[PDB]
Amino acid sequence: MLKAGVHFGHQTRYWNPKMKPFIFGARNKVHIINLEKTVPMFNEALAELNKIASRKGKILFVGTKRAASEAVKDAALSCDQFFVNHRWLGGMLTNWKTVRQSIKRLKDLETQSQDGTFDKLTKKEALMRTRELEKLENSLGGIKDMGGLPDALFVIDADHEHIAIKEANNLGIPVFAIVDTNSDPDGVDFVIPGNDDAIRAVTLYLGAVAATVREGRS
RNA sequence: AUGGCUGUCGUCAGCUCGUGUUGUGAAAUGUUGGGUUAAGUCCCGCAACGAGCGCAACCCUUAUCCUUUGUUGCCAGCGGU
Repeated sequence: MLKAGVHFGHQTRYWNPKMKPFIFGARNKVHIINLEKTVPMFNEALAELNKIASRKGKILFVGTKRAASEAVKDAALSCDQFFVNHRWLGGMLTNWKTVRQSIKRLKDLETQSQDGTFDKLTKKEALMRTRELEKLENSLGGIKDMGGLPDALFVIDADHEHIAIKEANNLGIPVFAIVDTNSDPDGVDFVIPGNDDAIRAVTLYLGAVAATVREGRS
């Protein structure tokens, strides 16, 4: 769907020479991504999603960037999928035997602090007991009811969330990511070259994948 | 040869483990960093996520008030002396 996008480059001072088949050097010292090679690779990753969304699987979206942080949360609860948006805990997939006891710790007191003994200890306990779920809810809020490990994983910037890509390479979770010209397209399975730090571009990329999973649910 | 008990650094703020990761490995990470605290005290950050022993609080005494009780303790207002 070659439309009026914004993704066309992300600096030419350093790049990533493994990102050589997607290069046009503009005279403003700016790399341009060849978009007519993106859309053969963009639609095939969404074609792999209907292979996976028909399995009644769990799609997990990760990307923070401080610009696409809130953009992935509303585009995941637009569907019934899962997200990590504020900060990605190191070892939330490989060490899920311990992180399971943290999302259980959250919903044990999310059960508690809505009805019962949220005010029956002190005020100074309620000064920090409201603080400790508001520490864990913006680290585990999209993942708290998943109850497993995802069978796909969507990254918005590859070298910014390389910790999440590498954990979905130890075990066979197929990660497919919006990579940039400075990112490294080797840990990603279904590489799609695009824009990682533009708002209207990341809503175009994520509005497509949030569309294709709910129409893919037959 | 030891048990039990005790000194000491020193009431010093430290000492570790599980899992995950990194490294061929001894190991490292966590526990470092930016602040803060009497304190590994707390917060923010961060391939770490958690937990344990300490730290703190819980215990006793002292500092204030109230209630109950009024003797062998007490005397403000009352009578005698």
